[PDB]
Amino acid sequence: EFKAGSAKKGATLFKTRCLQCHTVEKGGPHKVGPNLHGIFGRHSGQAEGYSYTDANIKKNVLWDENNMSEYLTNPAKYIPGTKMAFGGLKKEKDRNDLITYLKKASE
Ligand code: HEC
Repeated sequence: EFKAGSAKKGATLFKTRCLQCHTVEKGGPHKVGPNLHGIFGRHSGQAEGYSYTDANIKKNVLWDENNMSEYLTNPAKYIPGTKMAFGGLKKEKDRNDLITYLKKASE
């Protein structure tokens, strides 16, 4: 259950845990994983110009703060077969902080 946290702390988490694989700016490149602009309020597997695993598309989840928190804890548990699956963001406070940042940065 997402609770708004610190966008400042979330930005640092994004830099150290996500940026190696993702950009978030509008128009940013799909460097490894997809650019994340517009991710909230959108179905999984829909970024224009990115070939996802079929698994990520067929999960058929419409992203919100709560299901993204579950996903980020362990992506392969939520979407079996997802590619380049990172290790997960384990602490609830860290997920809350990251999602607080990502909601802003991705809009
Ligand atoms: C590379 C080793 C990654 C790290 C580190 C993180 N992510 Fe990731 N992400 C990666 C890939 C290759 C993909 C696509 C997977 C597929 O099976 O096709 C993803 C996907 C996501 C998604 C879903 C995107 C969508 O449905 O359009 C999100 C929301 C996401 N990633 C977020 C995210 C965040 C916030 C990270 C750090 C905590 C993180 N990613 C790390 C590859 C990699």
